[PDB]
Amino acid sequence: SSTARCSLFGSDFVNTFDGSMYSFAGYCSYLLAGGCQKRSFSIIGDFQNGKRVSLSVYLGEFFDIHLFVNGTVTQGDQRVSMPYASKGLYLETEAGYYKLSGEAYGFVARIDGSGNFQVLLSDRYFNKTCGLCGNFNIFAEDDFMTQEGTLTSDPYDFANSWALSSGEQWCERASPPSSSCNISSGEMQKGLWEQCQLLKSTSVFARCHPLVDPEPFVALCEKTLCECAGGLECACPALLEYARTCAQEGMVLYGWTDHSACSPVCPAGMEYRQCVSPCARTCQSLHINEMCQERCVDGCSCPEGQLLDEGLCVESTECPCVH
Amino acid sequence: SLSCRPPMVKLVCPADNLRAEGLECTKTCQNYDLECMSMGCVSGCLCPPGMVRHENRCVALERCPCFHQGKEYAPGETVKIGCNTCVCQDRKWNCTDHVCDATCSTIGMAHYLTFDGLKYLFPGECQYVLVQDYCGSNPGTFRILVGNKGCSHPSVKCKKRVTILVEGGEIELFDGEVNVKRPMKDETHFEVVESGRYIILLLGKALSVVWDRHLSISVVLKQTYQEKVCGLCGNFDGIQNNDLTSSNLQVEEDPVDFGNSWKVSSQCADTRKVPLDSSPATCHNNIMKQTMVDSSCRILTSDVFQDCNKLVDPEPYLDVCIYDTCSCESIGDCACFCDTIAAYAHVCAQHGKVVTWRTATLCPQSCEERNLMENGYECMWRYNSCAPACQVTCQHPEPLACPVQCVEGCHAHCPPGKILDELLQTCVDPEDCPVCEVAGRRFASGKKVTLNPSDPEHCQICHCDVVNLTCEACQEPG
Amino acid sequence: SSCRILTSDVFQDCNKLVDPEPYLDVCIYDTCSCESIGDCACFCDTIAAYAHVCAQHGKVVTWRTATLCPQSCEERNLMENGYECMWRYNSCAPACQV
Amino acid sequence: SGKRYPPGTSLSRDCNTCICRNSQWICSNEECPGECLVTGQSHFKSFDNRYFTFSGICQYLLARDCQDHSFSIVIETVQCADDRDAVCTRSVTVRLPGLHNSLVKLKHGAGVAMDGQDVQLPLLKGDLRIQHTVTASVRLSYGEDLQMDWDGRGRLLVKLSPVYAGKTCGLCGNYNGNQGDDFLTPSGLAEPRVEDFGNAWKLHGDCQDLQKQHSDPCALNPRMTRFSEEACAVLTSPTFEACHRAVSPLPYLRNCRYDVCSCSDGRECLCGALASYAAACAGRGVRVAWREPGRCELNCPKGQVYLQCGTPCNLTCRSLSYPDEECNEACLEGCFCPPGLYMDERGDCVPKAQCPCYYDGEIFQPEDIFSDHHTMCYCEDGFMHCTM
Ligand SMILES: *[C@@H]1O[C@H](CO)[C@@H](O)[C@H](O)[C@H]1NC(C)=O
Ligand SMILES: *[C@@H]1O[C@H](CO)[C@@H](O)[C@H](O)[C@H]1NC(C)=O
Ligand SMILES: *[C@@H]1O[C@H](CO)[C@@H](O)[C@H](O)[C@H]1NC(C)=O
Ligand SMILES: *[C@@H]1O[C@H](CO)[C@@H](O)[C@H](O)[C@H]1NC(C)=O
Ligand SMILES: *[C@@H]1O[C@H](CO)[C@@H](O)[C@H](O)[C@H]1NC(C)=O
Ligand SMILES: *[C@@H]1O[C@H](CO)[C@@H](O)[C@H](O)[C@H]1NC(C)=O
Ligand SMILES: [Ca+2]
Ligand SMILES: [Ca+2]
Ligand SMILES: [Ca+2]
Ligand SMILES: [Ca+2]
Ligand SMILES: [Ca+2]
Repeated sequence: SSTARCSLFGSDFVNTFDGSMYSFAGYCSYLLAGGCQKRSFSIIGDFQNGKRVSLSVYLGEFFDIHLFVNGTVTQGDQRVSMPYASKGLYLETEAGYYKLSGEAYGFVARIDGSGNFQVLLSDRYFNKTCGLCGNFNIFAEDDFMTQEGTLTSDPYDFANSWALSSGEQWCERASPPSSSCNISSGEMQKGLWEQCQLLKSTSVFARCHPLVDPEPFVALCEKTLCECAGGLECACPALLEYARTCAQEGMVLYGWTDHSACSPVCPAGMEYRQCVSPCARTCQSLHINEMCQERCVDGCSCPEGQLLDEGLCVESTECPCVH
Repeated sequence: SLSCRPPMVKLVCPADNLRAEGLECTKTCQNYDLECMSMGCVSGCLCPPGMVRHENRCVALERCPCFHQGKEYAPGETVKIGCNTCVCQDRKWNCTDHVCDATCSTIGMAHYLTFDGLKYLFPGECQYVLVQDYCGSNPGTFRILVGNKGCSHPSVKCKKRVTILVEGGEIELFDGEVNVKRPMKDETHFEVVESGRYIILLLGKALSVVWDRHLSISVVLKQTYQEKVCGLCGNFDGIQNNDLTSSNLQVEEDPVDFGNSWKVSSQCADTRKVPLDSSPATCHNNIMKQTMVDSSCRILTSDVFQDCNKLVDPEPYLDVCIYDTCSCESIGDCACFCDTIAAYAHVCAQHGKVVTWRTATLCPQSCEERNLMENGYECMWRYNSCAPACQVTCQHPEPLACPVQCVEGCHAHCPPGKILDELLQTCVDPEDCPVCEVAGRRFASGKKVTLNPSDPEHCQICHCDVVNLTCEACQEPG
Repeated sequence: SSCRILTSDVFQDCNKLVDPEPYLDVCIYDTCSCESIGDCACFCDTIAAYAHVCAQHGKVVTWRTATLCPQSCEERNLMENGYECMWRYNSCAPACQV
Repeated sequence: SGKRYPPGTSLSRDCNTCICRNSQWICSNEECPGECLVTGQSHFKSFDNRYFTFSGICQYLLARDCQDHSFSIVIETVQCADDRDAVCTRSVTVRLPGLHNSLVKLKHGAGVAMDGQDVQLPLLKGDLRIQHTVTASVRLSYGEDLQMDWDGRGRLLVKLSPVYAGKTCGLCGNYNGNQGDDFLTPSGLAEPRVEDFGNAWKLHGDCQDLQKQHSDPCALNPRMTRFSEEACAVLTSPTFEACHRAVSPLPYLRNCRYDVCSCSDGRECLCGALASYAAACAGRGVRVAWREPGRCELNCPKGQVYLQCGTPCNLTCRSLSYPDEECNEACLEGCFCPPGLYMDERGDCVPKAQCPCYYDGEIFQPEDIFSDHHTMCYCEDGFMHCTM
């Protein structure tokens, strides 16, 4: 292992470092991860109204980046271009999806096109980082230790303990959303129960069970298949997480999106591969090899030829020059 | 339910007595002398009247410890704070009342530590009275001064000048060495010990001075005065808030106006009231650099200082570390940083806590240039962490009144039967010393002093320059 | 001024052979940017990069004193309770040895 | 203070007076009253003008008469926001062995409770008086040698006169002038580590003693690091130029940055720390006008108006009932209303036409003719006109 993983997938949902999900429709900034005795950094996430906007990394006291789906990254308040590499924080784009690496400080963040925060974190902070993605321990039941340090039964007030406010805006205790699903039940539970079920039935998902358990994943979906009207695609967010969670454990899965009738969004020219190398051989590139022994990562990428040049796929013949 | 343990009893709120000081007022050792709140007791179990609770053990007697530094001390156990012992004779330590030797300092370029203990800020550029005795209604024995030049903004600049006026003398120092301009009458008490980094400098029974050859000025007084002085360091009374008693005999609040009263040249420049802010000139609006100095100033809270962090608060010595090196543009000499921690390390040593914090990537302080003149390389010199300051030499064979226990710096060490001389950089046997023993009695190595001024008839003088077994004749008055 | 050690009395032999005007412009470029606080190494390292090149042309130099980039060597003669002190910082000794 | 004065002048500190003669101010050495203070989160002040901090969570002693036992005060601390470095005051207890050996309790509102019983203000018993001050803050007054102040949101004060010189013991120190000894545990020795001093005055053994008092909780909340700079940078801005030469601002700045980063809502934590500085600037003589629509101007209700320096003697309607009583009060700051209007019980203030009477406690309406067999009495305009 030697690593970790958190994920804030879909709408309001969370996945800690230890197999513990819940929902949270926040209202302001909240601390994702970071030390508890002493903080060399702090990954932070801003919610506008339940729905998420920005990932932020405050590197102690002096430096700040505020990336988001908007992609218009900024440093403090001055909007900078992209990519960007100050203070040991390469701010890159991998597989058409945005990345923030802090390997000196022991973390790698990223976002996808839809907006799904992810946080990879070393084994150095085992029993350290206490926050909204919980501690990096082995257990999964005890990873609600509040900013006081208090094992709580509620996955909701916990996330509200780890709030952090600014002068631009002070924020309060958000409220749980009053579910309109409770009255508009109808047929929506009888026909659409299958898309949550196919995590368990289909063979392509029928082999991570000795590594993980889909029982929470199917539990968290059935409450979100009810607000969206007329669509099977409402299941693939909770499903899409289950793919990566098994991938991180050392056991990858293949081609599952072929029949799932849901592919994650990407810009033109590319669609969702699975296990593409991060070192995408592009156009204006030096032909060097056997340095990129990095692990294999998911994300959308170009066709077989059709090399990359400035955020699009273009045929190898039309490689430009530069001056 | 639970039938509580034998040594203590279950108690019950009576319906009549509002004063049900039961379980809520759980007397432990901390709270016994203290007074406690109680609305009503609970369904708990509680030690008897003449007994208490102690870390889950109802300790029988009133012998429980007497906490200092959050640590246990059995009754009769002793501690050493300063120059005093103190023993918890019962539940309360009663300490002695031998007042200890106070100590000024000039931490960095522009700060001052008083006797009673009061860090304050004073960037000056004129010449200033560090301390004196001529204060109101007293004779005026000694008049230590200090003089700075280009030191309102700390930098590689700010060479100090120190002029000390005692016994009608004028000895002064700057640029590495000391200089006598007027020798004082009573040469007997005079003494100079160039041990290590420092210039230890006695002047009498109740006075001493130290100088790190670069900026630090740490005058040391004895029990004798006890409110006989004034100046920048204050009055030496024990009271700490009356160390801003200006020359016009009143307490101020803004120390920049304090020192302006104590300058000598009353027509030179009074310093300017700076707008206060946590960032000096360079660090102002340069938040990046501030955090590289902040972190690097947290050596004052590091694993090696953890013993001294308990005794001596580093929050004073920290604020100076961040104040100087912001202003100071350290380029070739990182001395406006390296000197502030040694000013903390020395104070840690005076409390008996040696520290070795100085490595090769961090303020190295070699000592190898001295083991150079001799073609043979005996190399007896060493940067010893904290070695004694008052040792024996060919120039000063006797044991001296020793105001400072140990000091950092480069120190000689060769095998025994060889005693140091400073002129010949190597150590040497005892007999090679220019020592003097005339008519038997043991004394110094031929001091240049005229003994016996009291009695004319008994004027039996015996000088000794280096070794001479000589005795001069006294000129008669008649 | 402090970068004019590259034109000082001790370098006068090497100033004739190796132009210091290149190595000078770096001395002023780095230490402006560099906020030397505790380690003055972004200054002390640029002159050694000039001193070494002076040595390769056969011109040893001893420019390193106690107020200026000291480079002690005393921590090594420490493990042994006896202090033989056989280690020394000196000018320029054979880079190669057995 | 960097300005000249002619000879023969007599400037007066709060403590005493001093006179210029031959370039030498002569001065008296007569004692003057001390002031222990609690405020903000956990920021203390000793009687000897020391400052420090101790974020312990238990029932601690604050002050006590220690050669005899005329009184004893007990603070109670709790965590007060999400952070661990935020420990505000909830309630303080007072105890008077000279009267019933009673037990007063100031509560987290502006309320008080004697022996469990809630009480309407005022509370004239024999010695101790308890009354509102601005109708937003309680003020105990036992004898003439003791005062207090509100413990609702935690700004406890005291006032001890020099009759208690050096004969008290607690967190607030000896009241002996000496600023250094104040870290003297009850076991009779000066401790250097504050984390040993505060936990030496706790009252319950079950309470956890702490091990480290942190100084920069802005690390655990990096978002507030910027705001804590510009916010309390006005403390040194020349708005407070008038009382840099009255009291040292550097701690009142140091205690801001520990509060604004630590507490749940930094808005009022800011504007309850600035007032901590102005209140001490005014205690020496300098008033400051530091209120703005941005810098936390309080919202006096529509009946009242904001006011800087005013007279809380001719405000309440109880004053006209007992006009003979002395009001040796200062020129205070708060919410008053114009002189033609006097304060009613129900939040509005009214002219003296419908200002009731408080005869024998009894709140009589503006026209209530009133008599037993032998007396004859009536309430005219606030005063109770009795005859016989
Ligand atoms: C999003 O990006 C656009 C284009 O740069 C910009 O105009 C807009 O203000 C940004 N909004 C946010 C939420 O930052
Ligand atoms: C984790 O840290 C806690 C708190 O310091 C400690 O009590 C516990 O033993 C640690 N556990 C492991 C597995 O290191
Ligand atoms: C301390 O108290 C003990 C016991 O009463 C007594 O014997 C001793 O003389 C006292 N020492 C001092 C320094 O007061
Ligand atoms: C040098 O320091 C060492 C280690 O503290 C000590 O053992 C030794 O006695 C010292 N020697 C001298 C000559 O001071
Ligand atoms: C000792 O003093 C005598 C004077 O009495 C002088 O002649 C002689 O040279 C001196 N000897 C030495 C070794 O200084
Ligand atoms: C310095 O090193 C040189 C070259 O090895 C040698 O010739 C010389 O003797 C050394 N000098 C000293 C003082 O060690
Ligand atoms: Ca966990
Ligand atoms: Ca004093
Ligand atoms: Ca000792
Ligand atoms: Ca050669
Ligand atoms: Ca005291």
